Amino acid sequence: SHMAVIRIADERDRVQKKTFTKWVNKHLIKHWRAEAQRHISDLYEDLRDGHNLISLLEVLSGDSLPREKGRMRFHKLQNVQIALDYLRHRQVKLVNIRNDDIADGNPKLTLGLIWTIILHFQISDIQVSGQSEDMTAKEKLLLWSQRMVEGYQGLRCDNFTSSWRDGRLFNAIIHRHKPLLIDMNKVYRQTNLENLDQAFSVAERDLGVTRLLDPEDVDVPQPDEKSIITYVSSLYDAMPRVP
Repeated sequence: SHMAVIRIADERDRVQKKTFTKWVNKHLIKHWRAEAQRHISDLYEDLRDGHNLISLLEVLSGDSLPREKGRMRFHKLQNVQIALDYLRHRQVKLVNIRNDDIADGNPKLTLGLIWTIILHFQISDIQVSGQSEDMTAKEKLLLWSQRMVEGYQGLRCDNFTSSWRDGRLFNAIIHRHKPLLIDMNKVYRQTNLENLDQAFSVAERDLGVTRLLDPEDVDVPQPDEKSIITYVSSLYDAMPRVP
C-alpha cells in the first residue's frame, strides 16, 4: 500500500528532524556567547531569522560572523545569506537552497542545509585503511564501519540503514575499541532495542558521545540514513585511533 510507504517515509523524516535538532543544540550550547547558547524548539522555525544558523557556523568554525540587527524580512534574508555566504567561502556547494526558503522555514531545504553543514564539518576527514581516494565521505565512513566490525562473526555492514537496525554493529564498534565494556556474546541473543539502548548508553557514559538517536527510532526495517550516518560519524570522533 502506498499508504504504508508514505507512513514510513514520514517516519524517517520525523526521525531526521529530531536528530538534526539534537545535533544543532549540541553545538549551539558550546557557543562562547551566553545569549547565543539558544535552544531550538522547532527546527522549521528557529533558523528562519538566520541567527541560530550564524551561531552554529561560528561554533563549528571558531570564526566570527556579523549579524543584521533589524527585523525586516530584508534583514532576515541578509542574516541568512551571511551564513550561506560563509559556507560558500568554505567552498561548500549549496544545493537548491535560496535565502527565501530558509527564511520561510522550508522543511526539506532546512534539513538539507543542516545536512550539508553536518557533512562538511563532521564528516570531512574520515580516514580508514584501504581507503580509496576517489571515495566520498559517506563511502569512507561506510568502509571505516566495515573495517571496524571486520573480525566479527556473522554481521555485515552493507549500508547506513537496515544494516544498523538490530544494534549489533553499534555494539561491535564500541567493543572493537573497548572490549571490556561490551559483552558481544550477549548482544547476539538479546533484542534490537536491548542492543541499541546498551550501545547508546555505553557510548555516552564511557565515550562521551551525545545520544542523538532513541533506540525506538532505529529499530525499524529502514532507519533514516542521514540520522544513522550523523550518529555513526560522532562514534568515529570518539575513537582515538584509525583502523
